[PDB]
Amino acid sequence: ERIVLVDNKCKCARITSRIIRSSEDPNEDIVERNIRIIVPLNNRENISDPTSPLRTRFV
Amino acid sequence: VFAIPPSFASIFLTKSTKLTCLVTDLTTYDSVTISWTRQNGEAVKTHTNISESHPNATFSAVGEASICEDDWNSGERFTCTVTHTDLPSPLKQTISRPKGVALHRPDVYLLPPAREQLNLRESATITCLVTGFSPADVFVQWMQRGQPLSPEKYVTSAPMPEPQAPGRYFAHSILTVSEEEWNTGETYTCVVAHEALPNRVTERTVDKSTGKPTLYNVSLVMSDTAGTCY
Amino acid sequence: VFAIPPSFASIFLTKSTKLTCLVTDLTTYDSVTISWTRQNGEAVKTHTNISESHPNATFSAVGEASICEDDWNSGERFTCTVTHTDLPSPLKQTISRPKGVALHRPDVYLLPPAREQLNLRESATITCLVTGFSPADVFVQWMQRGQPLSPEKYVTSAPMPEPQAPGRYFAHSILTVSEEEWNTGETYTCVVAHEALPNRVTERTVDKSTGKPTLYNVSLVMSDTAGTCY
Amino acid sequence: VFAIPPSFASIFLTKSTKLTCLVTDLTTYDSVTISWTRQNGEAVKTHTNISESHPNATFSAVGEASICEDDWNSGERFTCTVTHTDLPSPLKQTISRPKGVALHRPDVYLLPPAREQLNLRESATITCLVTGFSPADVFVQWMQRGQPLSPEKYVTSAPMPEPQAPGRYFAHSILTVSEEEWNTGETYTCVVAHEALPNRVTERTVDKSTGKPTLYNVSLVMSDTAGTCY
Amino acid sequence: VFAIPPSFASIFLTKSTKLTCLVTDLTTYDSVTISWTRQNGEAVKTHTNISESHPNATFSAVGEASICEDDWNSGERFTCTVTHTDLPSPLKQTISRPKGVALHRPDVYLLPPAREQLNLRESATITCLVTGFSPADVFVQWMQRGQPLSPEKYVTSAPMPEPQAPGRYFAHSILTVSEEEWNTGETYTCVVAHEALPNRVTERTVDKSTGKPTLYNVSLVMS
Ligand SMILES: *[C@@H]1O[C@H](CO)[C@@H](O[C@@H]2O[C@H](CO)[C@@H](O)[C@H](O)[C@H]2NC(C)=O)[C@H](O)[C@H]1NC(C)=O
Ligand SMILES: *[C@@H]1O[C@H](CO)[C@@H](O)[C@H](O)[C@H]1NC(C)=O
Ligand SMILES: *[C@@H]1O[C@H](CO)[C@@H](O)[C@H](O)[C@H]1NC(C)=O
Ligand SMILES: *[C@@H]1O[C@H](CO)[C@@H](O)[C@H](O)[C@H]1NC(C)=O
Ligand SMILES: *[C@@H]1O[C@H](CO)[C@@H](O)[C@H](O)[C@H]1NC(C)=O
Repeated sequence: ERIVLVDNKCKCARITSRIIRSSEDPNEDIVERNIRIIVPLNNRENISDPTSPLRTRFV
Repeated sequence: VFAIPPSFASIFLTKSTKLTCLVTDLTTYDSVTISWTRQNGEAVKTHTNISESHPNATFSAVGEASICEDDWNSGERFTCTVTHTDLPSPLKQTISRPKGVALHRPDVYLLPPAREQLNLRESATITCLVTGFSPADVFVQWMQRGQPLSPEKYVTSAPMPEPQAPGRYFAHSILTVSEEEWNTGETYTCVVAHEALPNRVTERTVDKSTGKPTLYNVSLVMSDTAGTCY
Repeated sequence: VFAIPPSFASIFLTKSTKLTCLVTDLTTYDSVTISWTRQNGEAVKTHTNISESHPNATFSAVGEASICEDDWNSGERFTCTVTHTDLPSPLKQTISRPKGVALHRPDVYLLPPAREQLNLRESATITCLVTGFSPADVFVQWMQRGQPLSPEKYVTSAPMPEPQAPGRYFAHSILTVSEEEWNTGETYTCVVAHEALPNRVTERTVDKSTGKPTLYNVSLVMSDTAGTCY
Repeated sequence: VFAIPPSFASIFLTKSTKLTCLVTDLTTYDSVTISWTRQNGEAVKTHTNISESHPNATFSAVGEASICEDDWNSGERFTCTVTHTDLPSPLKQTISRPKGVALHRPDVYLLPPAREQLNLRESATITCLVTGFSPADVFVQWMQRGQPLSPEKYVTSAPMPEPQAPGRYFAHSILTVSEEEWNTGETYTCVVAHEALPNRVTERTVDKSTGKPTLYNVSLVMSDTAGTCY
Repeated sequence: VFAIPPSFASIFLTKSTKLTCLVTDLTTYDSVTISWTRQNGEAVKTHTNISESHPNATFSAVGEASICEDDWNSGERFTCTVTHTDLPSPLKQTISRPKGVALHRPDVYLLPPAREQLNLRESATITCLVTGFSPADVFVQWMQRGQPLSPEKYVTSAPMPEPQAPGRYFAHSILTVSEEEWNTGETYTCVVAHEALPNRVTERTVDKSTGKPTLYNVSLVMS
């Protein structure tokens, strides 16, 4: 039931949202936001230029 | 007396430019003149397209003239002459397109129903905040799962000027849905049509799963050998 | 003489039920004997500061009878007694609080501004959603920190019929504020004046942080040993 | 006389402004001429259900007399000239609103119950710390989701002088409620009735989820060869 | 006459079971004919602290008697027993502490100042919420870092009846401090003195630190 909110394969961020059916009353069901971000430790700042310096800041 | 113009709601939803003035039943008259006369003077013919059905209902009719040319979009001094022998003063009304109004695109915000409102478990009011549009006329329709919702489900306000903005307007659209629909996560889409929009229609959608989250769980997997995403 | 009755918003801003028999539909003429008389058979001190002559098919003498809240809601059929040359009889229009209206309290919900509005960083629109109230007499005013904002800063729509409910009404009132003011965190109270409220005033409040904690569950996974698979 | 002017609890709770002309320790004899007057000498509505012939042989008469809000707010000093056989001199009551009092707004803070009392699992005492009102007349009322609670559930301290401000006063109002209600979370609003408030009601509410802040739990998974995939 | 009683607020502040006499609303001549006594007549001490004549034609013959708690809690009846020139007949008091009342310990809770007041930045009010004490005596004095604050700064309400408990009482005492003083982290310890306490003093501490919950819940995972 993980609906795919984004599936960005260029920054590797995947965001998925679900309503966790936690309790009997229909209000406190938590809207859960699953940000899954893969940080390439060795990819350069410009991926298409392999001589570019190492990407350190990942915003 | 009234002469309702074709707004951008009548222009876009129906794709038919209908000049309409409503003659309320002040007094019963046989030859009711709802002749839609141009500034040029030719009259596109209309007569009793639908009865008014007012509480008095004494020979009252609505005349809708389909001046559908570019002459309305360019602009002309269109006049329907409500001239009657009974109450012998002619109670006519003139309407023209408003000229040279600056065009700013609406910033459309979809507000989910309040946490206070869902605790009542009775109804949920979704608010479509169409604001920032400087041409006055706007068309707002709600859709759920790609099907147009009934116009009795939602009620949209008349555009009123935004307070801090000089001439930009704002409008609401309150969709009153039951709480069991919104808590199950049903997408309610706000389709809004305006002249200043680039594609002429903006669709904001809201539902419980997007909403505002109450538990972000983030996992910044810092892997050395990521390279390409998988 | 069309006497405009004192609306609840008018008697709430002034705290004095000043009912006005403004001389409408009667042109400028002599023989001014305007008096507001109570239905018991007496009259009070009436019409302080009547205006001058404006013969635009009307006049400008105003009723300014400072009767009380316990006087207006008592059901006393107040009649103004304007006489003029066109009609030498007191035009005793019956003005009183109607008892046929149902009395259902507003359910006032105060939706915070959308996250896009703060993301655009020029304006935030806090919308007060006064819904589910049966008499169409609501006065909405906003206070920042207990003192009222100016009426130019907020705009309140007219009470419109709630479509699913039979005779209940709804009304929405936005207040457009700067994004930097909302990010500091202020109370931004919406005060709703209505007859059917238990104390005639309800007040709702949204700060910058008005929801749940939204607890974060961040996980810096800083190895390839626990790196994910596809 | 045992009479009192209307303090700001019975004028506000009953919505109607009532005086008193109660007397005590007089002789149950002829000429019971209480003589309800105004400053202008006009007679207000007479006494209903006089408490005469007490079991302790004292004369009394409950001054049930309905008057407006404005005449008690204004400069009218309502004289109640009580004249009897044993006292032919009138026992005049110059009961009115005192003037010269500086109107200072209450700064109401709703203090949630302490963590130790919530850990006792028995009761929760929630405090309406009403402070800074210079006319020492507050009527605090506690409402749960718009429904006012019973006055047996909440008790309020009398208005006591403020420690570091001479003209201001303060008051409390604990609402002792069960802790199983507080863990669920209800609004528990406390309205305060004071003259200096712009709308005469300030409503402050607190439930369990107000002071709960954004509770991050970080999980630095820096080395874990368990084969898991995030 | 009004025989003023030794209350626990009056005893604990002066560390002496001091009882005064109050014979006011009388002719304001300066003649002293009062000796403080017991019912047996053995509590004989000075009739001092007679103030000046009140402007509304009344006298202020007060006097002061001090004895220990043992006799005051032993149930002995005490009498001022006035015999004055303007009194046609002598009066009697027979004053003692009402025994048989149940003793329930105060459960004092230090409610910190609300976030609405701290955002105002003008002042901060800390309330020592004393609840559940069945004898209607309390002595809520405030001390920070061991030194007692001035009685002008803190104000304690009278012990009101509890809304839901039948015979218990509650009291409410606030301490007005500046907002910058609360951010420094001063202790503001509330001291309550009531007889039902097992030790007769309870001190609770309220800081900026005790209100803040665990914001961060870092979970270091290895192997
Ligand atoms: C990233 O690297 C690529 C490859 O070096 C850059 O693309 C070249 O850029 C130069 C200068 O702008 C052009 O003359 C070439 O024609 C480009 N080649 C291709 C195949 O695109 C690119 O500009 C770099 N981007 C950044 C932001 O540095
Ligand atoms: C968020 O929590 C769920 C458990 O409901 C878990 O399966 C998921 O992996 C978490 N999200 C991320 C990005 O790790
Ligand atoms: C987030 O919390 C869920 C439970 O709500 C848990 O299953 C998951 O492992 C957490 N995510 C982490 C630790 O990354
Ligand atoms: C973080 O918090 C959630 C719920 O608050 C919990 O389920 C999860 O196990 C926590 N993370 C870790 C690593 O324990
Ligand atoms: C973090 O807090 C949650 C509850 O808020 C708790 O269940 C969890 O055990 C905590 N994390 C750790 C590592 O103890």
